[PDB]
Amino acid sequence: AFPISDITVVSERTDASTAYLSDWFVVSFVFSTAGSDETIAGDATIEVSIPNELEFVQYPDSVDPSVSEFFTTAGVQVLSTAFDYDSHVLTFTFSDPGQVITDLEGVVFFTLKLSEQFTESASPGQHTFDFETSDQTYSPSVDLVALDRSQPIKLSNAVTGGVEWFVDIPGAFGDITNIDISTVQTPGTFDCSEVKYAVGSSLNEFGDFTPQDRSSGEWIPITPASGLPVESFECGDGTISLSFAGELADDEVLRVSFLSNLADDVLEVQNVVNVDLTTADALTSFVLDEPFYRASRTDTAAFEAFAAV
Amino acid sequence: QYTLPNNDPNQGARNASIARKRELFLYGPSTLGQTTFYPTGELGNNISARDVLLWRQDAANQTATAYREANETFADITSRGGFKTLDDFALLYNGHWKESVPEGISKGMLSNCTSDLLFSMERLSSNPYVLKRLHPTKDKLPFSVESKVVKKLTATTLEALHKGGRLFLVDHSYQKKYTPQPGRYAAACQGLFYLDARSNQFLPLAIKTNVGVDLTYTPLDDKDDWLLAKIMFNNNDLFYSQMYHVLFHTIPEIVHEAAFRTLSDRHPVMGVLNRLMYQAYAIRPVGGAVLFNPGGFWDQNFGLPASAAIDFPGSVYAQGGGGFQAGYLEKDLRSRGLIGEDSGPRLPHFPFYEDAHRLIGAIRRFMQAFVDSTYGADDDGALLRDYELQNWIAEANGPAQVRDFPAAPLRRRAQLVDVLTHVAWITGGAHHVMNQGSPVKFSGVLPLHPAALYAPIPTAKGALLAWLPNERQAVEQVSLLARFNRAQVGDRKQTVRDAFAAPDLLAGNGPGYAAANARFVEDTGRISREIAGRGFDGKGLSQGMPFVWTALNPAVNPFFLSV
Amino acid sequence: YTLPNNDPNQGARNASIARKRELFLYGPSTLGQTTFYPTGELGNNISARDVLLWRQDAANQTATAYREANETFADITSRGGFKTLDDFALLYNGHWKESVPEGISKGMLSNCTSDLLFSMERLSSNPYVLKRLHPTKDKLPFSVESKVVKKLTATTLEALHKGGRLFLVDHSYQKKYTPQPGRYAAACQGLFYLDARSNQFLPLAIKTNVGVDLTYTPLDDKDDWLLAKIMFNNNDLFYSQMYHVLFHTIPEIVHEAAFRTLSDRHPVMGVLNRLMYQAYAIRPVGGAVLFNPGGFWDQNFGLPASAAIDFPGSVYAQGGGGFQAGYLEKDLRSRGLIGEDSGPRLPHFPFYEDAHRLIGAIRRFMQAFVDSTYGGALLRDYELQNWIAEANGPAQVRDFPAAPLRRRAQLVDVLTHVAWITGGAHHVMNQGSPVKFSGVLPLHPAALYAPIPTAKLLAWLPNERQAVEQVSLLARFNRAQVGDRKQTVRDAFAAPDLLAGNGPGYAAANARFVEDTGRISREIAGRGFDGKGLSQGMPFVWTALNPAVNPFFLSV
Ligand SMILES: *[C@@H]1O[C@H](CO)[C@@H](O[C@@H]2O[C@H](CO)[C@@H](O[C@@H]3O[C@H](CO)[C@@H](O)[C@H](O)[C@H]3NC(C)=O)[C@H](O)[C@H]2NC(C)=O)[C@H](O)[C@H]1NC(C)=O
Ligand SMILES: *[C@@H]1O[C@H](CO)[C@@H](O)[C@H](O[C@@H]2O[C@H](CO)[C@@H](O)[C@H](O)[C@H]2NC(C)=O)[C@H]1NC(C)=O
Ligand SMILES: *[C@@H]1O[C@H](CO)[C@@H](O[C@@H]2O[C@H](CO)[C@@H](O)[C@H](O)[C@H]2NC(C)=O)[C@H](O)[C@H]1NC(C)=O
Ligand SMILES: *[C@@H]1O[C@H](CO)[C@@H](O[C@@H]2O[C@H](CO)[C@@H](O)[C@H](O)[C@H]2NC(C)=O)[C@H](O)[C@H]1NC(C)=O
Ligand SMILES: *[C@@H]1O[C@H](CO)[C@@H](O[C@@H]2O[C@H](CO)[C@@H](O)[C@H](O)[C@H]2NC(C)=O)[C@H](O)[C@H]1NC(C)=O
Ligand SMILES: *[C@@H]1O[C@H](CO)[C@@H](O)[C@H](O)[C@H]1NC(C)=O
Ligand SMILES: *[C@@H]1O[C@H](CO)[C@@H](O)[C@H](O)[C@H]1NC(C)=O
Ligand SMILES: *[C@@H]1O[C@H](CO)[C@@H](O)[C@H](O)[C@H]1NC(C)=O
Ligand SMILES: *[C@@H]1O[C@H](CO)[C@@H](O)[C@H](O)[C@H]1NC(C)=O
Ligand SMILES: *[C@@H]1O[C@H](CO)[C@@H](O)[C@H](O)[C@H]1NC(C)=O
Ligand SMILES: [Mn+2]
Ligand SMILES: [Mn+2]
Repeated sequence: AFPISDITVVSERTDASTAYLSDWFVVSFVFSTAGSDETIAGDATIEVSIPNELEFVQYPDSVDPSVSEFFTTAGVQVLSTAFDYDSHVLTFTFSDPGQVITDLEGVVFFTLKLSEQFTESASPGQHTFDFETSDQTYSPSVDLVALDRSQPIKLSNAVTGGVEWFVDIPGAFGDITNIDISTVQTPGTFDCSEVKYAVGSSLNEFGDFTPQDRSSGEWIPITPASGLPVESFECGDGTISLSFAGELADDEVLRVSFLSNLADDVLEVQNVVNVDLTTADALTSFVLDEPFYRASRTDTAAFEAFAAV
Repeated sequence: QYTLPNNDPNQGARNASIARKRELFLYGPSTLGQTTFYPTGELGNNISARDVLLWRQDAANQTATAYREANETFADITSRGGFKTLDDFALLYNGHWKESVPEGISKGMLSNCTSDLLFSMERLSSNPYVLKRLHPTKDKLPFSVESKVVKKLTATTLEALHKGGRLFLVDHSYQKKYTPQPGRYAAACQGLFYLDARSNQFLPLAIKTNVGVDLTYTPLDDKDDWLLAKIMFNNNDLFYSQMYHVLFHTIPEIVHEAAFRTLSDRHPVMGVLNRLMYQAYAIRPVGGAVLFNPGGFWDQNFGLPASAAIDFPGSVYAQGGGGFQAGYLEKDLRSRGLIGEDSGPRLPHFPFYEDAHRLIGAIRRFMQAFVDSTYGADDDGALLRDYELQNWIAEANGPAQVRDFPAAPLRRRAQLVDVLTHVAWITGGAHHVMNQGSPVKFSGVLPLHPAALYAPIPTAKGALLAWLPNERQAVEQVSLLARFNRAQVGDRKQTVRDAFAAPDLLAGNGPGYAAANARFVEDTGRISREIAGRGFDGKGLSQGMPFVWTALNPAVNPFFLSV
Repeated sequence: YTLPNNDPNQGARNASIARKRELFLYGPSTLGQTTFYPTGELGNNISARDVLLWRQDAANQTATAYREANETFADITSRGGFKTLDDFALLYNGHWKESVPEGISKGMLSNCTSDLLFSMERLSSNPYVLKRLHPTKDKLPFSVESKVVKKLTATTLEALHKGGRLFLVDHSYQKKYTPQPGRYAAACQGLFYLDARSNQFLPLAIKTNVGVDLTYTPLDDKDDWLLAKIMFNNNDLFYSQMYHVLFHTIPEIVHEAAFRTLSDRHPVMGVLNRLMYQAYAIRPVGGAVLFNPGGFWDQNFGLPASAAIDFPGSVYAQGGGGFQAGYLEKDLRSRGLIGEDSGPRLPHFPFYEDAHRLIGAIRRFMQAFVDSTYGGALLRDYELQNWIAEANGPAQVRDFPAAPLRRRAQLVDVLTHVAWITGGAHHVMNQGSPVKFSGVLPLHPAALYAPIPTAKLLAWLPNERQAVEQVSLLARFNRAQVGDRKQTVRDAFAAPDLLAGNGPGYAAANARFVEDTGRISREIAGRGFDGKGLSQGMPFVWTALNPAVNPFFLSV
């Protein structure tokens, strides 16, 4: 596996071993030299299998995110990568003709999602991913945690458009009497005809629920004409303001959904959601700035040390 | 013990008892005005007399107490020399009525009484049933104002405020039809209100008396003229709230009459309706004998005679008012244009709607669980095959002559849940906003809210204690309104939180009933802690108002129509 | 003030009476079903004026009584409340000093177990219900074990009956009524006899006429007999208060007929207006705060106000309330209490003694007044004859002298009776008599708070707050202000406008009356217990007809 010294997996959301089933997982391939192997590179290939539960995410439909060249911070070509989607093997191929590499320090990472097949039947929590090389197996571990129901959270869902945002307000926080929400995002355009909310009390083992369309709740559209619990509702192209007054039960979750249509040439979206909760006996504010990503991503400026003969 | 008729072995005997109730509990003429049938017959008179007895025993303590604390109040005022200025009216309240009105009168109602924001916000809290938004094209401006005044007051015009859906109207001009008692005077005010874009506040614009020379006042008039205009409007609004709420008494009564004639006494819905209509059949007899009789308490204290007071709810009913479904919370407010962005902007603060929305939510949750527990499913054949329920609906729509009641046959649980929610909401919520402790705490607090005016309506712009009651008359107003309150509801376990907690209903209805009851007790515990904890923020406002309003506190109100 | 006979402005004088007759009308009876009450614009205006005067004249007493009630309750609770029956003295010792200045009756508390006090009350503090049993026209009410009768009386029921010595108070009509929830009541009949051995009027038996229908005697256990007396006094208090409604409503209708026929400058109308001062307040005020649902009657009495209001109308519907039937001697000898035709004489009839003195003074004044006014001239006073005809016709007055009124003695009779009611008969039943005699706890409770026994006692009597509330109401029936306001019976006819407006004979008569009632009032104010602990032959000092204490008008 040399010069691979380690293969790590963390959640892009938390930057740690705790993750949602919906998270981007940073799969990092650490490259180091501290013995004195020669690494037969360039010409040399390193094959690493990716477990079937991980998947590359393609956007646009025609671009393979696993195919890239990687450089030093100074710009020197080091290797290129390609993934076999039939055998699930990632190949690193150095770009240095019959020319021994003496030093190699860097990290190649990709962002993967968990497959549907795995997440339908997954259960919390700890899950290990098996990466096979030729002389070693790497088995980093991640805890598949249920939704955080102790504060307002934010969730992304890619759709044909297409981001559907979810803002969940847990009644198990207050005491909750008033809810204020505002979102700003660039470059998307909010569909003001598609703001809705639901209140559910069930929750599955991952803390989630699926509201039914007109137990789990029912999706209720939000228009100018709507009355309480809606206290106020402004929707512009880049911003939405929303307020709620009502009794959120201890076992209930309020879920607000707002759609954002995207241009086809958009790959990334900045989004913040400020949530202010009023609770009897004060005012607690939250900021939720997690971005939205459409494809598996990497960083080509990956290597800090590199030298050949 | 309470069951449906669907699978009852003794169904023929159950039918027989209903048929015998129908021979002895009859629809009689409307009393206390001309609205709704009042029960007569041997059984209807027995029920009427039982309720009057219960009411008699339940009024003694509060009446004696109120007279004692009125006598003390008057001794104090008299000893301090009486009223020399409008501020001495606070002597009427400070330190007094501690037993009659334990919660005291509205925090901020005396300190901030001249506030225009407090005068406009009352139409969205203390008496929220009269205000109505002006449609930009389907309604015309009621009266005109000098556009220079309108421009300096609102920074815009009546035309633009109208087209923008920012003008609201209170129309008490129908009281022009009545003549005050001698030595008493009264106007027929129309109040124009607007939503101000500069401050995002619902505010007073103009007041037109519609009597005499018919002046129009504005907050740009002299201080005493504008203050007196607000006092005249509050007089008309007090008359309105007290006499329109007769319908909050008589629409439930008629719905319960139709039910009693059709549902078995062992029907679970009959038991909950009986619980909510506790003592209800006392209000028309008692009111006719001591309140609206010649020289009764109304005549003693209010400006318009009892004959005019009694004529008003019959006139409303004759013009088509008092529909049952028409009165559902959102249906009513939407018909008046007060919910959402309705041909205009959204009201930033509607405290009655917010408190009402919470409480009705708790009641509706309970009623939903109660109906599901009785009929056993999810959001309906068991309802369709309950011939007693279907008879109730046919009876309501037919012989009982109930207006705007869901048509028979009743096919959806949601309909029954609407009916039961609306009844509980009237007896434990809507009534207590208009009547109960609300006049003494908010609607009839002196000096801004006098039951009668004691000096003639001005004919020019010049002006004061002369329109207001004297010390004895003021004590007598506070003493009557204190007698509409019931300080003992708490210790009697007759509060809105105990509405469904009657031991016989918990013993005879089934586990689902008791689980819905416990959830209702906890929900109204949350709501009552929220309301009792209310106080002023950093701008001196509570729910956007210069006074603390608590009329819908379920820990304070009774669950039934107690006065 | 002037007769129409020789009035120069007789035409305008008639015209004012036409106007009054058009605006002051007979309306439906209030406060029960007895007698018309005035409607019309002028009647509404007089009603409202009297109600306002009444409220103004009630302020002092009600405020005083409220604060004294709070004092009494604080002290009783701090002294540990009622443990013994003797603890009810806490209710009165050192309280109610301004609202009841004369105090409550001497001896009513110390001698409360006395059978002579209990029986002698029917001949003083409420003399309107006792009735002698005629030997052959009236039957015995119930049985009493002959053993008990012989041990008690040394004789037999039949011997007492035949010798005219059995007397009865029958309250069993109240069995028609159902007490308020949590309160109880009997329908008692009391049998009393004139003991020939000791020459005393004494109790013999009490029968509750409810439940198992027990009969108590003074030979029963101490608490059983005592509770019997308590139940009887409770019925008797109901009767006195509710039957005295007729003392209001019959004078009212006489004065309504008079107001529709006599000129305001007629001398009889000036005297009638003085006696009926504030009178039209009593039915509206009583309707609004006494007998309204949840008012002071409901708060205090065992029977609800609906049954209370029913009682005078029931009395009336059976021929009670006759004007002439109420004349003192006619009534007392209709009931066999006076007159040697009826049987052995009562050795002590305090009410008849004080009433005979007081009615003597009133009648002497009225006879001097009629003589001053008239001198023939009676029959030519067509306003007077209109009053008599009106009272017998439209006003529907019951047992009024028939028109035409011919003898002066008939007019003297009318005016004497009216004055006797507003200055005397009312105050025996109402005014301060309930708080001083008729409703003194623990012997005279407004309600019973325990079920009537079914076999042979704080559980029946009110608790601390309820006792204080009873003395508070009854103390608010008093008017401690009547002396300082110069409104006593001695001041009855000494109004300035009357003295000045009538004539010298009037003022002479008035000075005579002031002399007489001064004598009467000193006589009654000097009373006390003699060598055998008796006043007027009773174990307590009864003063309810004192002219220097009573008002001259139907004040509450
Ligand atoms: C208690 O009173 C109920 C209301 O009056 C009765 O309900 C009636 O019961 C009838 C028999 O069950 C129903 O008869 C229907 O019509 C004909 C009759 O000629 C039958 O053949 C039908 O099969 C029958 N069922 C149908 C059409 O589904 C009545 O329709 C029904 N009326 C109402 C208003 O529901 C109860 O029967 C009565 N119970 C007893 C024990 O007497
Ligand atoms: C009535 O109330 C007044 C004060 O409001 C009080 O002074 C009265 O007491 C009497 O007042 C008389 C003065 O008009 C005085 O002469 C008399 O001595 C006095 N008596 C007492 C016991 O205080 C109150 N009671 C009345 C007028 O009887
Ligand atoms: C009149 O009503 C008041 C208010 O309900 C009663 O006072 C309450 O009495 C109960 C009985 O034990 C106490 O538990 C409460 O603490 C009291 N509350 C207050 C605010 O004092 C009073 O007892 C009633 N009076 C009568 C005669 O029933
Ligand atoms: C309405 O009245 C309330 C109470 O009288 C006002 O609140 C007070 O404001 C003063 C000065 O702003 C403070 O010093 C007090 O501490 C406040 N009292 C409370 C209980 O908070 C309030 O300012 C008034 N509102 C308006 C708009 O005038
Ligand atoms: C005032 O009223 C009387 C009663 O109507 C008027 O007339 C006399 O009435 C008596 C009855 O007592 C008749 O017998 C007489 O015939 C009437 N007198 C006549 C007709 O002259 C009396 O006239 C009236 N006073 C005035 C000035 O008209
Ligand atoms: C009405 O009440 C009376 C007295 O309680 C009773 O005798 C009668 O049977 C009752 N009638 C009914 C309940 O129909
Ligand atoms: C004092 O109480 C009496 C009843 O006891 C009542 O009639 C009177 O109106 C009260 N006084 C005042 C000033 O309200
Ligand atoms: C009744 O009182 C009113 C008000 O003082 C007065 O205007 C009217 O003239 C009075 N009516 C009579 C008949 O005196
Ligand atoms: C006055 O007395 C009543 C009972 O008579 C009592 O409940 C109340 O607390 C008292 N008020 C004061 C201020 O002492
Ligand atoms: C009545 O009471 C008085 C005063 O307490 C006492 O002097 C007298 O002896 C008593 N009379 C009788 C007959 O007990
Ligand atoms: Mn009411
Ligand atoms: Mn009286």
